[PDB]
This record gives sequence, C-alpha cells and structure tokens, in this order.
Amino acid sequence: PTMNTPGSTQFLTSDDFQSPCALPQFDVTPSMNIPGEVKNLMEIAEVDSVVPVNNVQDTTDQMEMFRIPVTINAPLQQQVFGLRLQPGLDSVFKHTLLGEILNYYAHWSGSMKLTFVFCGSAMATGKFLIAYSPPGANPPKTRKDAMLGTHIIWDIGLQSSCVLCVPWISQTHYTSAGYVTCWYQTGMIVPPGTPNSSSIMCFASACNDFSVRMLRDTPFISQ
Amino acid sequence: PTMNTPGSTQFLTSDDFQSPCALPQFDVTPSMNIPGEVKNLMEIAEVDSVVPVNNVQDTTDQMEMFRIPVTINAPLQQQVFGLRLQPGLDSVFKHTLLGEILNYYAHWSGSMKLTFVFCGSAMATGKFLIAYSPPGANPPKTRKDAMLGTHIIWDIGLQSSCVLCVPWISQTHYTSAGYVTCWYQTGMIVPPGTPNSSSIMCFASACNDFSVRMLRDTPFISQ
Amino acid sequence: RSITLGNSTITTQENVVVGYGRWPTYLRDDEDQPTQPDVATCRFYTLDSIKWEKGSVGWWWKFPEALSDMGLFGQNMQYHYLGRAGYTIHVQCNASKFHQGCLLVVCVPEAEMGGAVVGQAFSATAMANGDKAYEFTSATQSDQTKVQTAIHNAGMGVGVGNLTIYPHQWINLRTNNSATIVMPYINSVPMDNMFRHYNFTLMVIPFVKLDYADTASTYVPITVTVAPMCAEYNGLRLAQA
Amino acid sequence: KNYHSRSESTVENFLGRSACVYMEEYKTTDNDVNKKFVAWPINTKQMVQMRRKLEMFTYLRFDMEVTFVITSRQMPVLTHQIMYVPPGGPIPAKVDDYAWQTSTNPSIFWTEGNAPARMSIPFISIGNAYSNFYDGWSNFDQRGSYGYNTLNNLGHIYVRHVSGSSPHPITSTIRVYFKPKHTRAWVPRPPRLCQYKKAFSVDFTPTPITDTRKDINTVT
Amino acid sequence: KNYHSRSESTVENFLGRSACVYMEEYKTTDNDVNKKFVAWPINTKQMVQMRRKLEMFTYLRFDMEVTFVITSRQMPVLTHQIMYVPPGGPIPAKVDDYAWQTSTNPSIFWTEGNAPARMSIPFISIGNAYSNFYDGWSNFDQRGSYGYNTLNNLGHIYVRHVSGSSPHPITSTIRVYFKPKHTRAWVPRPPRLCQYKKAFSVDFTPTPITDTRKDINTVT
Repeated sequence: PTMNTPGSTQFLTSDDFQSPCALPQFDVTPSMNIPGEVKNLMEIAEVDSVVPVNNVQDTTDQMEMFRIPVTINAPLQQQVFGLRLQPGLDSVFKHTLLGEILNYYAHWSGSMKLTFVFCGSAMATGKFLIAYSPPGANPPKTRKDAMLGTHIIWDIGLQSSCVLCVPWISQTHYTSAGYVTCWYQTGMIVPPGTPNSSSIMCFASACNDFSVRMLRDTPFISQ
Repeated sequence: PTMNTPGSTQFLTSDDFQSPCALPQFDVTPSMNIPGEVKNLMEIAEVDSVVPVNNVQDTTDQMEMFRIPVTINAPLQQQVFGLRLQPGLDSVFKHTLLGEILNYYAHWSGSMKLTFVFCGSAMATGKFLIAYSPPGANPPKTRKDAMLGTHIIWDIGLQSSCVLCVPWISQTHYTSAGYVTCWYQTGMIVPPGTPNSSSIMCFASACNDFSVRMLRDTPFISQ
Repeated sequence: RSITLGNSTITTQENVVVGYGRWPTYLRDDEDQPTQPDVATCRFYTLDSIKWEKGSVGWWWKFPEALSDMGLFGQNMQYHYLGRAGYTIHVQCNASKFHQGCLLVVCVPEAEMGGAVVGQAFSATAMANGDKAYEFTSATQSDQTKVQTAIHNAGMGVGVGNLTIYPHQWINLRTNNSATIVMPYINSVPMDNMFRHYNFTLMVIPFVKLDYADTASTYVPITVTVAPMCAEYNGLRLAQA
Repeated sequence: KNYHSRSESTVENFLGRSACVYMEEYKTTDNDVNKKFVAWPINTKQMVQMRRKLEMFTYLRFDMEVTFVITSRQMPVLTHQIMYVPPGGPIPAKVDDYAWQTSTNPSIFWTEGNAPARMSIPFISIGNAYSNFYDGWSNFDQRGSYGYNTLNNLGHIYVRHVSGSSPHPITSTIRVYFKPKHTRAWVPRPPRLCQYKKAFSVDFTPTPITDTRKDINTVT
Repeated sequence: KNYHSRSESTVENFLGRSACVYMEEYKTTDNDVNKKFVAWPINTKQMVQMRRKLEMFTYLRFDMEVTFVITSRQMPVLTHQIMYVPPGGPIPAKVDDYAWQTSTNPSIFWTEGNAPARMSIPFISIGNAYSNFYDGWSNFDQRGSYGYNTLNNLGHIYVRHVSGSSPHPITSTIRVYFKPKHTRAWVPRPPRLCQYKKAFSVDFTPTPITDTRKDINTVT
C-alpha cells in the first residue's frame, strides 16, 4: 500500500518509465515512407557475403583473399581448402556480415548456408568432393577418408553453384566444430587457348532462422 | 509502480500540471461578448498591410517610403522597382504585419499575395510588365528578358489593382528567393491639365493559409 | 532472345533487381507547392565505354552528376531548383568464352568518402567531374587532394566484401553478361537540389582479374546505360487568386 | 521542407509561457527595514519581451499562476512566508505588524529542500477583462492621471523569512515566474516599433520605419 | 543449448540503451568564464561504441531522453539550472546574460538530494529523418563544407549553478546519459572496419581485411 518501498527511488539506467516532454505544443514532421525499412538486425545477417577463405601467412595484396586458387597442374588427390565452421571466432568468418551481427550477442545457434561458386573460364570441366565432418569428428586427412563421410560430388561442367545448408552451428564459448573440406577428384581440364588458372568464391548466410540472446558489446572497435 | 521515479521532482518551467487555487470561494465576473475575438496570430497576418517598397539610401522624409514614383518622362524600357520575396529577412517586408508575425517563429512556409494599386490621376493610361522569376532564377536585366518569363501586362487604364498570388515562400535559414520586378512598357500618358507624376502603392498578405512551427523570441526590441 | 526496349533510342538486350522492392513513382501518388512532371526525360543516355584491362582495380560514377551534361536532363538541372528522379541502369559487357572474370555491379546510396590524408579537405573535382569513371587504385593514396581510393576498404572504410547489402548484381563472365538494377529515389526530404547532393554512387568492382589466354582481345568493353525514370520537378508559374 | 499545417499559433499557447519577471534579495538582519522583506506589485510591463507579446491585444482575460524559486546562503531548516495581498488589502510597512497576521491574505509557508512553492491567482477584477490600453483620465474634470485605471490592478506579493525571537544573519534571493492560463484575447493591435522608455507610459521618440538600401531597382 | 527463437534483435531494443556520452566539471568561482558553466552540443559521435551501432543505418528517426547525474563537493541546498537551447536559439556566451532568462528554452531547476533530472526532447528537424551520412556540399557552388547538413543538427544543453549575489567556492561534476526511444531505421549499411580518426569526418587509414593463418589447408 506504499510507493516508498525499498528499491523505488533510484536511477536504474534501463528504466522503461515515461518522462515529461521537454517542449510540448510542438508538431513533429510526420514520417515518410522511405524504401527499405529495417525491423531486425537478423535481416542484415540473412544477406549473402563474400567470405575471405584464402588468407595465407604471406599475402601480397588484400584482394586475393577472396580467391581460392585452382590450377591445371596439381595431383589428383590434393586438398583445395579447409574451413572450420564457427562463424564467431574463426578468422575467416570473423569480419563477414554474419560475423559482425553475431559478435553483438553472447548466445546464438541455428544453421548457416555456404554457396560455392566457380568463377572461371566457360570451357573448364572437372569434379570436386566437398566433404562435411560432423561436430565431434576429426577433419579427413586423405580424399579416401573424406569420401566415406558426407560428400557431394560437385560437377564444375554441369553446375557452377553448390549450396550447402549446414546444421549444428552454436556459440561454443579445443572446441567441437564441424569442418568443410574440398578435394580434387579429376583436376581442371581445359581445351587450347584457355587460361591455366581459375578461382572459387565462397558465400555465407544465416539461413532460414537464427536466434540471438543477450546483448554484449563488440570486441572490435576499441573505445 | 512508483512516482519517485527519476525525473519527477523538479520545476520544468513548461509544466502543464494543475496547481492549487490561491483563493477559492470567490466568484469571477463572467465573460462578456466583446467584438473581435481572436483565435490565432495567423488571423493578424492575413490582413493586408502597406509595404514600404521605396526606401532609397537618402530618404528626406519617412512618408515617401510607401510611394513608388512613376513619371511622364522616362524611357520606354526602364525598370520601375525590384523586390526579393523573402518576407522575414528582406528589409522591405521586415516590419510589415506579415513580417512581425513570422519573426516569432523559426520555421514557416506557404504563399503570400501582392496587390499593386495605382493611386494617381483618373485620366492617366499606360501599361506595365509585372514579371516574376522562379526561386532559382536570376532577376531579368532587360525588359525583353523579363517578358520571356512569367509576366502580366497590367493595363492602368482598364484596371487599377493587380493581384499576384506567389507560391514557394519558405524560411531559407546567397539565398534562393523569387523576384518581382516591374518594367515600363508604354510610359504614362496624360491629357492637358493633369500632374506629371503618380505613384503605385503595394500590399502584402499571408494568403489562404500559412503554417508556423516552433516559437522563438523576436530579434527586434531588445531586453 | 532479344526484347528490344524503345523509348526514343533503342537498346537491344536479353534479371531485374529492384532497389528494395520499390519501383520509381511520382510523388503525386501518396497551389502552395505545385510540381511539373517532365515525361520527355526518359531515354537511354549511354555513357562512355571503359576498358576492362588485366591490370585494373575498379571504377565509380557519382549520380546524378554523371548525367549533368546529358541533353534535356542536364538542362533541367540548371533551370529548375528541386527535382527527384529514379534510374534504370543497364551495365553490359561483351566477352567471349575464353575470357574469365567476375564483376560486382553495386549501387551504393549516400557514400561519404574520406580524404587520402586524414584531416584534410579535397575539392569537388576529386569525386565527380561530368561523366568520368574515377579509378580505385591498389594500395594507399598519398596525394593530398585525392579521395582515399583503396580498393579493399572501398574508399569508405567498410570492407569490400560486405558491399553485398546494397542492391547488387554479379556479372560472372562464365554464364551471364548483363546486370539491370532499378534504383528508386531514396532520400529523407521529398525533393532536393541536384547539384548539392550526390544521391548514390554506382561502383563496378572486378573481384576476379581478367585472364584472356593468348592472342585474344586484351580488354572487355563495359558499357553503362542510364535511363532516368519518373522525374518530377517544381512548377515555375504562379497560382490562381 | 514541406507544407502541412499549424496549431502553435493559437492565442493560448502563444502568450502562455513561464518567464522570469522579478528577482530581488533580502537580508534578515541589517539597519534598513526596507531590505528585510520583498515587495512586488504584480504587473507585466517590466520584462520587455513579455510586454511586447501581450500588447498585441487590447483586452485580455486570464488567470495566472506564480511559482517562486528561493535560495539562501549564510544551519537548520528555514521557512518562508509568501503572502499575497489582493487589491484593497492591508499592506505591511515593516517586518512584523498586524498586516502579516491578516487572515484574508492567502499565505504559503514553504520550507527549503522541497519542490518550489506555487499558487494560482484567479481572475480578479470587477471588469470583464483587463485592458492594456486606456485612453482616459481618472476623474471627469480630466486633470488627474492619464492612461491609468484601477480595473487592471493586481495585488502585491510580500515575502518574508519566518524567524524566531532573534533572526540568523542569512540572506536569501527570490525569483518569480509568471504564466497566464486559459488566455482569451479580443481586439488585435499593431506591434510596437519603438523602444520603451517608461514602464507605465506609452512614451517614445520617433524612429525610421525601416532600413534603407542603395536604390529601388537594386536588390541582391 | 537448444534452439527456440529471438526478439532481442529488433531495432528498437538494439539501439535503445542508456549510455554515458559526456562528463565535464565546472567551478563556480575562478578567473575563466569558460569554466563557470558547461556547454555541450548534442551529438552521438563522441562515444565510439554507440557511434558504431547507430552507423549501421543511414536514416534514423527517434526521440531521445536525457538524464543528468550531478554531484558537488566543497552547506545549504544547491540548485542547478539545466537549460536546453533548441536549434536556432540564443546561446549564453557568459554566465548571467539575457540568454539564460529566455523563456523559449526549456529549463529544469533541480536541487540536490532528489531523484535525477530528466526530460524527453521530441523529434526536432524539418526533415523526415536524421541522416547519419550525407554525400554533398553546403552550397551548390560546391566549395563549402563537405559531408555536413543542418537538418541533423540538435540543440545544446547548458548547465549552470543557480547562485546568489556571491557564489560559494563549490565545484560540481555532471554526467549525461542518452537513450533513443521509439527508434525506426531505414536503409542498412555495412559495419565499420577502421578506427575513427575524427568525430565528424569519415576519414580512415587502410587496414587489412582479416587476420592471417599459416596455410589455406591448415585449420586447427
């Protein structure tokens, strides 16, 4: 029957209380329907973004980070690239769109989508073995080991986009994390008068839905 | 569930709160219906007012400021007067009714009305070219240039009032401003026994509607 | 096959990526402030043809300053004061099947770009100057009166990989060769002066460098075709009594 | 910029603003009885800005509200008697007399450390509206005061420091805020164009109508 | 760990947080009139963290609320005039002038020992949304200031200590908290990837995109 109860005479710095209007008897300029209204920060993370898969120790320029190299000369069993899915701590995905949104939260889980698009000559053909390792599993060390697991044989000739929806993507705050590896299966074959190099670009998204809980400040830009 | 919340124990000097009556049990003298009740300050500005168009550098008396001179002798292509429509900063309109109301606000826009009434002999005749320049446009430098734009040929013989509703009148806090100019077209023609001079008076109003937003003190009378 | 578009000039071509799902439209679809829609403005104002060489970095054109010297549109910018317009941009390149490369055609609304030297000012001739394709450069820029122009940060400090937020279309030479981006009018004021404000900046960024094999044409010509659609202006005549 | 409409130009929310109108100090102990309390005839012709606004109307009918901000400098709690003498009441001529003890004078008692004192005086006057301008004389022989009537008169606020047998040597400073409420106005009037020279007269010295420019044809 | 769903990622409760934005001190008596009061143009480009969050959108429309925490050290109750000059108002250039007495500047009067002072400034601007980024010039000759418009301008808060004839030799310290309310945002924009070098420019120095690892095939 009182409002002088303990804990109700303070500034709690997260008040939802209403407060006096500084200047009433002032008309605001009514809102205009501007294109592209945003309702969640999750909409931002559901937009595909070029991830820098290549980011070798000695990197001459910063625009070769988005290019995974593929060449004519290279053995039939050789590894193209390796990734560790952990889009919040792994260096590859750290500064992508998906990475930035995630780092403002302390708990998150869901699925992500990885599209691999071959950007190269229109006359090249070959096959690859995009292989996926479950969270607990070790990355395969040979193409033969990789093939036993979950694998998609991506034909560069008949397709040029391979979309992989990956589940069990969680915060994990070494670590249990999935792995996506890719292996030569046939090598790149070209006819006369065609370059001897091509590249593969990679994209990442936040798939159908993700859930983020509890705000936190970014550990990027320092105060 | 409290009224001891932060920001509710102060004098905000713009309170809309009700307060105790100093002496209750006192009967007020009931209101009388006095003529001319006012409901807006905008009603004041919608009353026509004589603007001092003429206000030359060397002005002998203060009653010749409301008279634009027109004479028998003057070339057929000569300029009568010039104005820059900006009824809140231009010296001409600064102290008119419309000017005074506007200077108590910091944002305003709408249209104004300019009536040009020839006060002169009842035997004079002639023509003028009241020309209007859009906000971005430069004032015309010759009568020929003026005639290409928007122009009204005001016949002094058959009319003696020319009413010009002008749009795009805004605050603009050099500046983009319209211009109203007037040019000789025929000169003043009179029969014997008639003066060789006449004058044109000018009026200004706030037209159909104006809108004023955010109070401010006048920069006229100093404290 | 070939859906020949005619307006007052013809452009033969053969997806549309709408800016945000909003088509250009008149402000009248919503006296004191009358407007004057000019319906003769639209037509394909084809810009100059840049050469995509092997050693190139990227290009940008400020709008609506690119069309400041282009016909009727150019004239209206001088005459009239306030005006609003939307644009249909067709970026087409022509290349064989022995050429390999990738481009990111992106329309970036309101891109403020920092100076090359931190804490210095630069002239308006360093961003736009009629119809010119200003060139991004590799590494830093140390010329004081230039824009930063470092490709990897896109000259805005945002990281070049993240430009995919904005309405973008990828021209992968392997398959497609055309990009149509229909940009609507996006501003916080109904209509604005077209000299003061550069509404959006079109950037074409090669993400994979051109490799042309041997004894083939050493450049791929990229042509930009802009048609201003649904352009409105301000009235220049007095109202009734 | 865009057009729209207004409703910030209505008379009520034009003239209805809280504005400082008087500031004075007093010392509880000194040799001048004048300075041991504060007197203040209520009028709205002291603040020049406020005056100019109200003088754009001839008749005004409003009930005001008065808020006081009192501070004090040199130990225990201090109380203030904020008395209101209405027209034709007894006025104190010295600190402590029967005029302070009058029970027909609404008197607030406010002690420091609490939200400001306030009261709302109603529409006092036997007329049907206060008149800013009066064009007449006090008597019909027409030899009296000019431009003064008693029907626009408002009372006085007298502030004193409630003290014991022997006061402290404290000093206080008061500030008065004044705000019309439920304003109505009748007959509009042209704005002032001269600088005020008296607080009760309409006296002025002639001044040019407007600023000059080089030539009639010259506009830049 | 389990999945479920979210609703902590909505724009309103992302950008709507109370955060310190300014802290300053002032002394009532000294030889520098600059230090006898506090000035503070309102902007949200001083706290680096807060800036980065808001800059992920191009247009923003919100009405803020400002809470002040004031402390003071060296006897009686002390009051503070927390004035708000809105855009295009008169600004005080010294302590005590007519700009403090202006009645069109919303001014709180808060005395110590009570719950913090607060007010909620509405959406001021003649535009239809504040614009974080502006890619233009102040004039159409294009020789003026770059990346600055006046439609995103917000007023100034001026704080002074309400004092008598002779102030005390007290000193006070203010802290300002700022919180958007009813936020709406239009057009999203990529996050920053460089360290800010100016509080008004977008100037930066190039930086590598991401951290490096030993080999493309090597992942641990």
